[PDB]
Amino acid sequence: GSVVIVGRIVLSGKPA
Amino acid sequence: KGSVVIVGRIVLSGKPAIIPKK
Amino acid sequence: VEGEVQIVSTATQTFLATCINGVCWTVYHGAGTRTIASPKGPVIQMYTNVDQDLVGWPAPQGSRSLTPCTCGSSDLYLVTRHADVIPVRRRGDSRGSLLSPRPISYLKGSSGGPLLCPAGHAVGLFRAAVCTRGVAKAVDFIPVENLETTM
Amino acid sequence: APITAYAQQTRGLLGCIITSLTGRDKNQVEGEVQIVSTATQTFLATCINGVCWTVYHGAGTRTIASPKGPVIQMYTNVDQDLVGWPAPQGSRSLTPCTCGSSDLYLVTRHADVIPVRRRGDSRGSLLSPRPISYLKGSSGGPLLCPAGHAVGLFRAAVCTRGVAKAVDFIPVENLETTMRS
Ligand SMILES: *[C@@](=O)([C]([C][C][C])[N]C(=O)[C]1[C]C2=[C][C]=[C]C(=[C]2)[C][C][C][C][C][C][C]C(=O)[N][C]([C]2[C][C][C][C][C]2)C(=O)[N]1)C(=O)[N][C]C(=O)[N][C](C([O])=O)C1=[C][C]=[C][C]=[C]1
Ligand SMILES: [Zn+2]
Ligand SMILES: [Zn+2]
Repeated sequence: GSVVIVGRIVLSGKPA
Repeated sequence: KGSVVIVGRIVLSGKPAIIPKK
Repeated sequence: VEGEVQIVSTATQTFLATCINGVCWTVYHGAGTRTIASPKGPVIQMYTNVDQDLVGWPAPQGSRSLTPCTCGSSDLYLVTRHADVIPVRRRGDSRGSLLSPRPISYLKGSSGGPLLCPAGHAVGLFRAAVCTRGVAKAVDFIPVENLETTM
Repeated sequence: APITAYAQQTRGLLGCIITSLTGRDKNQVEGEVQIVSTATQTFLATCINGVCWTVYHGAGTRTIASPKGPVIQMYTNVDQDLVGWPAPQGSRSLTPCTCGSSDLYLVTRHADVIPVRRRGDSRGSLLSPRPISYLKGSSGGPLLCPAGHAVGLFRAAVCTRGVAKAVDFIPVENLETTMRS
């Protein structure tokens, strides 16, 4: 199987 | 002369955030 | 908006991956030798340092790479899968103490996440929580130097 | 928490020019550091304790465009190489450092924070030397201590062969004396 990306985190808290 | 103009910003107060999705 | 940290999942578990220097690194105990999913099909690991519990794939879409630390600070910060920040005092080459211990559940699913210095730069990747009666009081981590050596 | 930063462009070339002349800016302000421009050069400005400070070699004696028309400088100190206007409405101010740390972090116009080792009241050294081109446009940016407090404002790069190895800054103390002037 594959590792799938389910979400993301932006360390700067940058919007949009 | 002409005025100094704000053309952008840099924000230091942001904390890690889970980027919202759809 | 691009993210440096990806929240990943396999059929078994969920953990984190951190992009550093163009590579998406994570823990071997989570990814194993699994390939990563993309809109064009599975992409294979560029590195698989089983010895260091380290694997890396080419950085995916919607990500941006983190910069390795160069200030040699011991005041580290752990980012969890919930975006929580946890101050950790570096005790050694790959060990650090949480300034405030939390239940292992608070650090649950964050392996692969990054350990940052006062400047937000990558110090290491969170490898494993060091528990004592279900309370995480310290953490094991893979120094950025190892990632840099593996590549 | 660790120091993190992000950049956002709020205006373009033509809108910048029109705004420079008009002196009227209706855009909303956010952040503690503003990316700033004149028709000649672009630099940074930092809000500390309610005042938007910047580098005199960039702002000169100019007014700053605001929703109420141009605003006259509150402080001008050619020697200290400083200018200050009331901090724009919407901005967030940084607070001066109260721990005299020698480990500083420079925030560039690209929203990067680089470690800097204090080697004097107005000098510090780059742990990771970068080419001055990368520092271009950052004069007026903040030099933060580990607690995210203003220690100084970037002023000039100390480089050789095109590589910046150190930086000269305006320590926060100069701000208090300049205001007193
Ligand atoms: C800042 O205004 C710049 C950025 C530095 C790389 N700083 C300067 O231009 C300063 C001005 C200055 C004048 C007198 C005295 C001092 C500073 C400081 C006292 C001690 C000086 C010790 C070092 C000697 C020195 O003067 N160094 C120069 C340095 C020398 C190598 C080349 C670069 C300059 C110095 O730092 N002088 C800023 O970032 N804004 C200017 C700018 O480039 N703006 C824009 C534009 O539109 O022109 C820009 C933006 C993005 C890319 C390119 C250009
Ligand atoms: Zn660092
Ligand atoms: Zn301080």
